[PDB]
Amino acid sequence: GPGFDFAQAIMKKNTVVARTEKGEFTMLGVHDRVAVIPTHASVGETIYINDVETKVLDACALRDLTDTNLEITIVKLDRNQKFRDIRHFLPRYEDDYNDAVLSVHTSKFPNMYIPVGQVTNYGFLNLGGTPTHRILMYNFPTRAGQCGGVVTTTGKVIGIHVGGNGAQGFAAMLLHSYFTDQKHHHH
Ligand SMILES: *[C@@H](CC(=O)OCC)[C@H](C[C@@H]1CCNC1=O)NC(=O)[C@@H](CC(=O)[C@@H](NC(=O)c1cc(C)on1)C(C)C)Cc1ccc(F)cc1
Repeated sequence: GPGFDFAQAIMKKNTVVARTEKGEFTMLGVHDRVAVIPTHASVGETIYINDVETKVLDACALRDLTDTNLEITIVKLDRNQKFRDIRHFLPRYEDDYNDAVLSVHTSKFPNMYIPVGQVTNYGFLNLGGTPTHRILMYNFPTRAGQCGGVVTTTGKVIGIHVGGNGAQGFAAMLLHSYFTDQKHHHH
């Protein structure tokens, strides 16, 4: 069936509740003190992590070479815990997937799992009026409150939930090359 065991292990060790002025989001920690959150969360220079106020040391809203929103923001956080390194679970390329799980960790839903079915490489999405690329699509009625939710299949962390129209759900891709270790003035 769906990979519930895999999704649970990712939730246990690699998720936190993140809270900005836009609300609460599931936040996936990727490695060391680096995590991801939907760009719509509007991260500033501090963020609440599990209700603890935390300095945001770096924040990078990803865009592609067309200067189009990818809806992923990568954050570096000032906190003592290191995240388990899950980069080796990230896909190398764009792909479609079978029988994925969407996993939420918020104050309202401290852990909840939703089998979303098949996931297709959707591409372009007008996301609440912002053009966005690299989007994954599932036919599941996802809802407000699930943004940031982790999308997995066994062995792979493939996206974070960012949108939905009452019939389909949409995730922003996570690619392995987003998190590899030059000299760049990026602000
Ligand atoms: C998650 C965030 C949340 O709860 O509110 C953030 C303040 C939310 C999940 C969806 C809400 C309804 N169902 C969901 O799964 N994400 C959003 O609200 C983004 C906006 C949307 O999802 C819109 N949907 C679409 O634009 C759309 C287009 C198509 C083909 O299908 N759906 C609304 C109709 C909900 C938030 C967002 C992200 C990026 C932006 F630039 C603007 C807004």
